[PDB]
Amino acid sequence: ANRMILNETAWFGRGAVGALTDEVKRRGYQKALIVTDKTLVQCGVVAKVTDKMDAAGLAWAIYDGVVPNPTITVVKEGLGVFQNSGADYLIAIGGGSPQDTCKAIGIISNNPEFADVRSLEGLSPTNKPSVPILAIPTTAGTAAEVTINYVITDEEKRRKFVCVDPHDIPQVAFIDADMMDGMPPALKAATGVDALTHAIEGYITRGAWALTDALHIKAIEIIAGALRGSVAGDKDAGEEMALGQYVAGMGFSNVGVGLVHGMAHPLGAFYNTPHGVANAILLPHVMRYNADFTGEKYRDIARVMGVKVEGMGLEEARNAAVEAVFALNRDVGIPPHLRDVGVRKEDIPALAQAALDDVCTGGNPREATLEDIVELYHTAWTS
Amino acid sequence: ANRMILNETAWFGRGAVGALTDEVKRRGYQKALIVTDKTLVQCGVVAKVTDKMDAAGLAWAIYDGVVPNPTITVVKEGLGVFQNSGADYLIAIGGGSPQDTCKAIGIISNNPEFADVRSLEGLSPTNKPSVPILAIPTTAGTAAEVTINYVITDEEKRRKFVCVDPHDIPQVAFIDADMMDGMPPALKAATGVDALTHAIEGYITRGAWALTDALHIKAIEIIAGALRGSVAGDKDAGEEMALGQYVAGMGFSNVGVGLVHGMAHPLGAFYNTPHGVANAILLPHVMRYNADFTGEKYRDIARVMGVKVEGMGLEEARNAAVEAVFALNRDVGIPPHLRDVGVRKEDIPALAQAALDDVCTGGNPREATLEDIVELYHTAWTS
Ligand SMILES: NC(=O)C1=CN([C@@H]2O[C@H](COP(=O)(O)OP(=O)(O)OC[C@H]3O[C@@H](n4cnc5c(N)ncnc54)[C@H](O)[C@@H]3O)[C@@H](O)[C@H]2O)C=CC1
Ligand SMILES: NC(=O)C1=CN([C@@H]2O[C@H](COP(=O)(O)OP(=O)(O)OC[C@H]3O[C@@H](n4cnc5c(N)ncnc54)[C@H](O)[C@@H]3O)[C@@H](O)[C@H]2O)C=CC1
Ligand SMILES: [Fe+3]
Ligand SMILES: [Fe+3]
Repeated sequence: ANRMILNETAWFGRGAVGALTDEVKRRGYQKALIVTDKTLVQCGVVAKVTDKMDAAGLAWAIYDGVVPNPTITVVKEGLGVFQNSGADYLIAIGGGSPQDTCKAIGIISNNPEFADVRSLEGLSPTNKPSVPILAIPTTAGTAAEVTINYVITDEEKRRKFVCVDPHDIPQVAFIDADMMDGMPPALKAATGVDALTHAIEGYITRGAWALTDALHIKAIEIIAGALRGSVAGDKDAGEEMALGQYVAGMGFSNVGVGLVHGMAHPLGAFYNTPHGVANAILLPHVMRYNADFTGEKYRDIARVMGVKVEGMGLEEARNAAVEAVFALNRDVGIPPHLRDVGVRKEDIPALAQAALDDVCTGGNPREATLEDIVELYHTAWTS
Repeated sequence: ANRMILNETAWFGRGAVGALTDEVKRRGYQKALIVTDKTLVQCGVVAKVTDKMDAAGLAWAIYDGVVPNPTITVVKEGLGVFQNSGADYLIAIGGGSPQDTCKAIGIISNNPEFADVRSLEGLSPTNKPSVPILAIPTTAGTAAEVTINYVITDEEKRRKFVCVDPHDIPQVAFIDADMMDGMPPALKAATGVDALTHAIEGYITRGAWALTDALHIKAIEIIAGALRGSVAGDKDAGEEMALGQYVAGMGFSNVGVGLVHGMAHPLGAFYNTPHGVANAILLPHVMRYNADFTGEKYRDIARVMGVKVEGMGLEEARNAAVEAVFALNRDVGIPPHLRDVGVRKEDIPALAQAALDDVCTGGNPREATLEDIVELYHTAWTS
């Protein structure tokens, strides 16, 4: 039997954050800790929420120390602020980095045996639910608002570790493209192909079943249809991307992903490479490696990505699916090689071993050897 | 902005009730009240749950007084049992009738100013969440396990009233076809076409949007694909039906239905007509009425029900959707006319006023008049 964890409540559309003050009053919460980053404060995205809270007379404090690929140190800093704030709930404003930091703070506040942070890795044996979290994404992006995962960087051990825990699921998600419009086009592109990686890896993962298949192929269709338009600055395409990224999460949270995520995590740990850019570069290479273990699923992918599949045999449709991803990466200006974003040739053996050991790698439909991964890194390295 | 309420936790597949004892221990609950009907106790369906609970040492009491189209009296009697039981949670075992009774008991128990039951009608102004509900459907299905609605019969006033409350959402749904195999074929047929009615009405409802459209069209594809096989007693078809009826609820709970539900409720109240039979008989007649107000949606319906729409103009595709529902109804042995199920011609004026005043009617893509509804009851009445 298959489990699904989802948000009990989610609001979708431009103006969705408009529902937040009423959700807070109905729940009877007294004071928020807002978990975010300095950029979101600096650009006025956090004010879009706090101005509404002030108008409704709701108490809040703020922690804005979150950095990309958030570290054990960032979690402990935000824990200290939460525990000294007297807040009874959390509001996560931002991408994967603040949302994952917020999940770690909420879990530890109600489960103090785990306050060292690294002991949360894997299926966290938590006794108690998280401090309640209201989750507000600002990237079109990670679906952290709907997943049971969070990823923290262990700086001492040079590794990203995955914490999987139904106790961390947000009580409410607010998916509001008004919070996302300020993303630079390069960030829309990187978070957009991250969402596409989620959708494609989830579609072909080993745990895949009828319900996740239906969410994944819809997510692929929405994202492939909208990403070029959203990068270009189309307001409607931005609204489509906000939904697409979420629908992908509803699936992959519950069944898993594969080798793209497994290979992208070590790049994050070694070089602080943005998650989206690493995923985007690796995706078409990993799809080519997986092609023969995906049944007819690349023909569905090719179709929803606008390839004419009427005539094509399955082998041509598989190759056309991979070429559709190459062409999308080109079109939204993702760098084509790992060397371009600060990877070292010398590191690939260590990267390959960290990828083989990464939990995400287990979901890959083709059994990955150390030797295959080494070769996959070399292929994405350069011409 | 559009809201979605869903189950936070759901288990799917034959054996899913296997997960119940672990879920209870992790939540720390001390004592269940099981809400069910005498048929489900007698047939050994409730024993599929209680034998696992007895083996794990989990305490339970039972209220088995639920009747089809549950009444104010069934709610008040169940409430009395829950209060005297010392139970701290509810397990709903059955179709829409016990699941709707269980929602009512759980709400009133934590919001005792509603113990009259009548005052719950509409958007219930409840301050507290329901007593925690674990929901186990035995039909395929009303999707009551994942909706925020419950329907009670007021005997004194000869009317079914709809209670809509996010506070009533079950904490866990267990969707296990092993709990549904014992349905007689005629019960599989009627609850199956009720699920189809949910999916088709939800697909074309005024409030419809991108996410509910994706859920509803997948539900129609699954249900139209499986129902004949399930009624005929195919094991896999039964498992597909369990999933399809649920996916239908994920959508229609959040956006609404239409005139089929509006015209079915008064038949329930006047004659105690089974909900699924009334919907099955009315569905194709209301689809024919609505056809011009559904854009290209009947082409999608016709395609996923196995009609070859490639050549067809829109008028042939719309007719093809209607005829495919008439054909499914005949194939699974649903009676074609309301006269066959105990409706009286004399009552049609009173039924039509009840239907026009029903909350579900407001969702219909075509604005219904009293005269249009009278004409629709006559058309479904006889040859
Ligand atoms: N929880 C899960 O299941 C998953 C976790 N992740 C994690 O999420 C992280 C990546 O998160 P992302 O959302 O890609 O980025 P991020 O949260 O790391 O932010 C990247 C940068 O964009 C800025 N930014 C974000 N929204 C902005 C906006 N609206 N306008 C202007 N600037 C904005 C941020 O301040 C930051 O400098 C990684 O640590 C990754 O491992 C990724 C996917 C799955
Ligand atoms: N809450 C909601 O969103 C919705 C509410 N409803 C309500 O649900 C009710 C209809 O519920 P249904 O599930 O159609 O029927 P039901 O729960 O009224 O059951 C009909 C009969 O079938 C029997 N039965 C149930 N499961 C069985 C099994 N596995 N084996 C043998 N017999 C079995 C029951 O004992 C009963 O005698 C109506 O009151 C309707 O208004 C219907 C749809 C949506
Ligand atoms: Fe990712
Ligand atoms: Fe119904």
